[PDB]
Amino acid sequence: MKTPITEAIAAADTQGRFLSNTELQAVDGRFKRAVASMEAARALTNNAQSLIDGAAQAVYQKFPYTTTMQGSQYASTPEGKAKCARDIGYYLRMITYCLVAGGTGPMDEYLIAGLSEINSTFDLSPSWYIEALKYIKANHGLTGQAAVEANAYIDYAINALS
Amino acid sequence: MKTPITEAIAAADTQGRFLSNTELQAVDGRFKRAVASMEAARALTNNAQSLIDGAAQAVYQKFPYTTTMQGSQYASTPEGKAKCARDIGYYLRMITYCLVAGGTGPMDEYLIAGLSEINSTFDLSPSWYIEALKYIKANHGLTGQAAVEANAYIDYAINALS
Amino acid sequence: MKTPITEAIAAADTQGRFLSNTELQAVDGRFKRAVASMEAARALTNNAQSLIDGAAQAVYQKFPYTTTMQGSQYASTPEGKAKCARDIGYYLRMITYCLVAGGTGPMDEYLIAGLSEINSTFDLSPSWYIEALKYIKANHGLTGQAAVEANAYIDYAINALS
Amino acid sequence: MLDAFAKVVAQADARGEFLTNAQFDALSNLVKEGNKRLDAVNRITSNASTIVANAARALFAEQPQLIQPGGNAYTNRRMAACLRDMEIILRYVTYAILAGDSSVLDDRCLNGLRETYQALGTPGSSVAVAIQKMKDAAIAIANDPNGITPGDCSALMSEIAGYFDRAAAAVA
Amino acid sequence: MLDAFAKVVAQADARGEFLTNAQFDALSNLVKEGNKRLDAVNRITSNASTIVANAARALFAEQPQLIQPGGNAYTNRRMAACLRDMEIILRYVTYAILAGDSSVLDDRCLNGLRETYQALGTPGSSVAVAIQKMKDAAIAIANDPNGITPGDCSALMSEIAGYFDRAAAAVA
Amino acid sequence: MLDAFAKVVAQADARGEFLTNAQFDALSNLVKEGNKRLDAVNRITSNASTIVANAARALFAEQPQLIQPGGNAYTNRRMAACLRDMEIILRYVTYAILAGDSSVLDDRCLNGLRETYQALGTPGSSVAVAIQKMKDAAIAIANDPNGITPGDCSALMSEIAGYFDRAAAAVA
Ligand SMILES: *[C@@H](C)[C@H]1/C(=C/c2[nH]c(/C=C3N=C(/C=C4\NC(=O)C(CC)=C4C)C(C)=C\3CCC(=O)O)c(CCC(=O)O)c2C)NC(=O)[C@@H]1C
Ligand SMILES: *[C@@H](C)[C@H]1/C(=C/c2[nH]c(/C=C3N=C(/C=C4\NC(=O)C(CC)=C4C)C(C)=C\3CCC(=O)O)c(CCC(=O)O)c2C)NC(=O)[C@@H]1C
Ligand SMILES: *[C@@H](C)[C@H]1/C(=C/c2[nH]c(/C=C3N=C(/C=C4\NC(=O)C(CC)=C4C)C(C)=C\3CCC(=O)O)c(CCC(=O)O)c2C)NC(=O)[C@@H]1C
Ligand SMILES: *[C@H](C)[C@H]1/C(=C/c2[nH]c(/C=C3N=C(/C=C4\NC(=O)C(CC)=C4C)C(C)=C\3CCC(=O)O)c(CCC(=O)O)c2C)NC(=O)[C@@H]1C
Ligand SMILES: *[C@H](C)[C@H]1/C(=C/c2[nH]c(/C=C3N=C(/C=C4\NC(=O)C(CC)=C4C)C(C)=C\3CCC(=O)O)c(CCC(=O)O)c2C)NC(=O)[C@@H]1C
Ligand SMILES: *[C@H](C)[C@H]1/C(=C/c2[nH]c(/C=C3N=C(/C=C4\NC(=O)C(CC)=C4C)C(C)=C\3CCC(=O)O)c(CCC(=O)O)c2C)NC(=O)[C@@H]1C
Ligand SMILES: *[C@H](C)[C@H]1/C(=C/c2[nH]c(/C=C3N=C(/C=C4\NC(=O)C(CC)=C4C)C(C)=C\3CCC(=O)O)c(CCC(=O)O)c2C)NC(=O)[C@@H]1C
Ligand SMILES: *[C@H](C)[C@H]1/C(=C/c2[nH]c(/C=C3N=C(/C=C4\NC(=O)C(CC)=C4C)C(C)=C\3CCC(=O)O)c(CCC(=O)O)c2C)NC(=O)[C@@H]1C
Ligand SMILES: *[C@H](C)[C@H]1/C(=C/c2[nH]c(/C=C3N=C(/C=C4\NC(=O)C(CC)=C4C)C(C)=C\3CCC(=O)O)c(CCC(=O)O)c2C)NC(=O)[C@@H]1C
Repeated sequence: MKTPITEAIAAADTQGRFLSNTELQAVDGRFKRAVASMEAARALTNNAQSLIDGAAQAVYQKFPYTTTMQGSQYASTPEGKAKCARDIGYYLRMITYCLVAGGTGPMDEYLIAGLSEINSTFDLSPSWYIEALKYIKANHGLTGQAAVEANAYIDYAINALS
Repeated sequence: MKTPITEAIAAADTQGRFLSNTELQAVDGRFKRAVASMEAARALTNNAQSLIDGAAQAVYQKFPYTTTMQGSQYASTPEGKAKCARDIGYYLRMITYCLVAGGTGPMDEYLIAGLSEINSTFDLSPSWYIEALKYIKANHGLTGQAAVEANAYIDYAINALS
Repeated sequence: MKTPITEAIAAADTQGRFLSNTELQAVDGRFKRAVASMEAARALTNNAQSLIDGAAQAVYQKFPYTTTMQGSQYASTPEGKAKCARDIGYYLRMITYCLVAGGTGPMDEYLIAGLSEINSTFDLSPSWYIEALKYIKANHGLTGQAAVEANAYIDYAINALS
Repeated sequence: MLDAFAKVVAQADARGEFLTNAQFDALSNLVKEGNKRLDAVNRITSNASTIVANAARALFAEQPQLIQPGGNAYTNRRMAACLRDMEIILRYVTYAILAGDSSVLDDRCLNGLRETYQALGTPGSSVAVAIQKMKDAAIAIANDPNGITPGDCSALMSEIAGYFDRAAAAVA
Repeated sequence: MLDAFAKVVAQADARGEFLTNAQFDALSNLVKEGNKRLDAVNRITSNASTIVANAARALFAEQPQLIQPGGNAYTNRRMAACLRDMEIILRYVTYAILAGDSSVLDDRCLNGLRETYQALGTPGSSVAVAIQKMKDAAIAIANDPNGITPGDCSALMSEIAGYFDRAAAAVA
Repeated sequence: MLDAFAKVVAQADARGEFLTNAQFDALSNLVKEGNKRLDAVNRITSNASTIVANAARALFAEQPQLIQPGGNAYTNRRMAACLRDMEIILRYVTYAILAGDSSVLDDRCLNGLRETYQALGTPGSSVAVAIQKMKDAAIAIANDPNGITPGDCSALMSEIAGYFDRAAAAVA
């Protein structure tokens, strides 16, 4: 998995050499940012439901056709809304993993890779999830760096969906 | 083994893709030619002996030195003529396999590959077999496409021997 | 291992071909030189001690600091002189292997490869051994080709240490 | 690889004999039925994406454990890998249909597959279910009476089912 | 590979749940102790050559059979290879210290190592002794109170000893 | 690989000792016999094609099953492969003769050969017969008294027979 620490090690390992000073400086930089990133992840984790449930509706309110339009890939049926809420948690959970791991690695491995094929195959509209994300970016009531770091992974998630 | 059908598949397989329309058209083309090619193979198969035995002599009549010239690689001895008749059948059998399989693949795999080394090592004169082939090309009493297809593999066999 | 004979074979083997005349001529050349090289190795082997022990002192007499300077990599202690005499034998033994095998192969494989790392790691001064070698080059009382061949591997050993 | 004709040739060559009348009649029969074979390959090929997708939804709805966190199809990279496998199997199956012989399917695709999934932790019995789901989807699509000249195609559909079944038995 | 944070993330992902307070406290604790980890990596790394060398002399003096003609460390190319191995192990150990997880060490270095030495005739138990010799050299160097801000570092040194011990147990 | 001299050097190095008088006398003896060795390599090499061919005819006439349709030497590509193998073995044998040691033969050619033929269905016992046929052809050619300075060469021919026999025992 990609993290500032693992990249550093991969770089020295590919050259059969011991870690360098610059790489050590990079891990220190990662530790200094760990503070605000960690409290961001804790905050988000403590406001899962209000964010998840709040994100769910923010997408039915902008894509109401998904509310009753017959089709398994829709939130017309209760299970459809179950699947949907499940996916929302997945996204929120991933961004907290990024904040925890100091990078996108977690989200790249578990969610981004194969994302397009998955959405294409099961006919899921990327915009649905993007609305979810825009709702979380403006709801997590985070400020300072904590908010700064979170929004970073949020936007990053938006890109990959576009 | 090489056949119009297998080549088509190899082409799509090397590109990890499903079969294309052109490839499908190629197999159809192969099926349309299958008719005359198959009856050619049946005809030849029904006139094995008369062709084989007739081919044998057509080469003793042009290379009589092989009739008594001492040397295991010669038809001087009865076993030498046995070996020789055996080889003739091999050739006839192969051309029918080509007509059956819609291509040279059968003859390339079982007879052409290593042909030169085999003739060099056991001291066999390519001309012997070529005379055999010229006798069959003018004896199989085939007409129309059936004859057309047969002669194709016959000439092809001549080339490889030259 | 590298020897005039093995190189010849490696050359033909890398080309999947039988040995050539030139390669055969090379082995003959090796056999002709074998005479003087072999008697050189026998001579040296018969005057091991006088050469080894004589080589040991020729280096304490030029590097007396190694006589009592505290440090395991020194001949200050008796075991230090043991190690040292051991190493001297190793060198003498190798040059005789070269004379026997008609080349440097023996010395390249068993002693030259990793030489620098070994001397660096255990803090051994290359000059110590080089003094040893200069003493043997001028002590083996060899003359003619026998001496010529020996000196060749001796100098060769000096290079690698420089 | 071999196709129907090549296999018969290989079987005859090993006996050093010319084809028998039963073999000639058999190969000639396949040719006469050629159009149907081409229609099945064309129809299954044109719907490949639909067959895989519908079969995937079917499998996961039937086996919800696979899509649970920590199951072999969780995460988008594993799901993408699973959908890909299903497409690989299907692709090689269409290959065997066009050839009238399962060699290409066996040699390029089924050989060693069982071991590969065992080493990854991927449940083979579950791959078989997906392969079976595609068989039914593919067959219904290939044997659909709409938009095609009516005729018997029951021999071909059995041949096609055989290949799928043969693929499922190589990983079950 | 994984680092301390990544492993916790992977353990949580497999359960499809967000980190618990105990996991957050644990990762935050590692961060607060960050400087010490960096000092240990930096100190062990800067002395790598000394640790290997001293450990080598120690091992061979303790096991004189290895340097006897015909033993696995005789000849300069085998000795060079042995010193190299010791450096490889050490290098990967420093890697695991910087990451706070032994995955890189296991995956790139320990996996299959036992078999590799058995196939070469190299005595694994002897490699372990060398690995143990380096542990003591490295730890004394990393936990030296001179030239560093006094503080508790006893948790880190146990973690570091674990990695070395874990490397020795993979070849003993 | 090793040659006669190299092997003796390797045996002495492993004991950390200089060559003994018996070893010196032995290597010097080989040198004195050098011309004969060169004549055997040169003679076997110049006739390589004849040895292989005659041995092939001999083997197949003795074992007609191999050239029957479906046997391992049927078809020109398999026969070409068989003649090629015989040439490969011979080539490596001449290699061992020139070196006075069977290492190159063992390491490049005999190692694993048994398994290779078993995996292909090629009968090892039959390869041995071919190898034995070449031994007799090669030896008669190398020890022929015509066109060469008369002398004892009986030690060399035994050494040469050993290599062939050793090659046949690796696949029988
Ligand atoms: C059985 C699977 C279904 C069925 C098949 C069926 N198809 C045909 C005839 C044709 N099929 C084609 C298709 C192709 N020809 C090609 O060269 C290619 C490659 C580009 C394709 C895809 C064609 C041209 C024909 C003939 C003309 C036509 O459309 O009629 C038949 C008739 C076969 C015959 O020749 O006698 C049949 C029976 N019919 C069914 O009911 C099954 C559901
Ligand atoms: C335990 C192993 C030993 C010990 C360690 C100890 N170190 C510190 C503090 C610092 N260490 C560094 C080192 C680095 N910072 C970096 O960014 C890099 C990469 C280039 C390195 C190598 C720094 C900068 C500090 C802080 C400033 C300082 O020197 O004091 C501490 C204090 C830790 C803290 O922040 O509270 C301790 C305890 N101390 C011991 O007694 C052990 C033998
Ligand atoms: C035993 C195998 C048969 C036999 C051999 C025999 N040969 C010689 C002598 C010579 N052989 C050569 C050949 C070469 N010299 C080379 O440098 C090369 C590489 C290009 C070859 C091929 C030569 C030059 C000689 C010496 C001159 C000569 O021809 O006499 C001997 C004599 C050996 C000796 O030096 O005392 C013998 C005995 N003799 C036999 O009867 C066996 C059938
Ligand atoms: C919610 C925003 C809307 C909605 C969602 C919906 N999603 C699915 C099915 C799937 N969703 C995923 C997504 C992921 N799987 C992962 O492992 C990860 C990373 C951890 C992600 C992001 C996948 C793979 C599927 C298919 C497999 C499955 O069903 O579990 C459905 C079901 C579609 C169907 O059954 O055919 C639905 C309904 N639908 C809406 O209308 C919301 C607006
Ligand atoms: C889907 C129905 C099920 C499933 C599949 C799944 N497969 C893999 C990984 C691999 N699959 C293959 C198979 C092939 N590769 C080929 O080239 C061919 C054609 C010859 C085949 C048949 C291979 C080689 C792999 C591993 C290498 C790779 O990932 O490409 C995975 C990934 C497992 C992992 O990441 O560890 C999965 C998930 N999984 C299911 O749950 C379904 C039952
Ligand atoms: C003698 C000239 C001086 C001297 C020598 C000394 N050498 C060592 C240690 C080693 N020497 C070697 C050398 C070789 N090993 C080989 O296998 C070969 C090729 C066959 C060679 C040339 C090696 C590997 C070592 C280290 C391993 C070991 O101790 O055996 C020492 C010991 C150093 C120590 O214990 O730390 C000494 C003292 N020292 C002198 O002062 C002489 C002038
Ligand atoms: C030293 C303490 C002991 C010792 C070591 C020794 N090792 C080898 C040979 C090999 N070691 C490895 C190990 C690795 N290679 C790697 O890339 C990695 C990182 C993933 C490791 C851990 C390998 C692959 C080899 C063989 C290939 C090679 O030589 O590079 C030898 C050589 C043995 C020989 O020449 O036959 C030796 C001597 N030997 C000892 O006596 C010590 C106990
Ligand atoms: C007949 C035209 C003349 C003739 C023939 C003759 N041939 C051989 C020996 C061999 N022929 C082959 C040829 C093939 N083997 C194959 O597998 C195939 C493809 C299916 C072919 C074409 C081979 C391999 C041999 C050698 C092995 C064997 O003997 O079976 C001989 C025997 C030579 C000998 O015993 O030394 C003869 C006599 N000879 C004539 O004079 C005719 C004009
Ligand atoms: C001849 C006397 C018998 C015989 C031989 C036969 N061999 C093969 C195939 C292979 N032989 C080898 C052997 C080597 N390859 C090498 O590079 C070396 C030198 C290190 C050796 C010794 C190999 C690797 C193969 C397989 C790969 C290939 O074909 O090149 C065949 C082919 C079998 C087949 O096509 O399936 C045959 C027929 N067969 C006999 O009946 C004789 C008893």
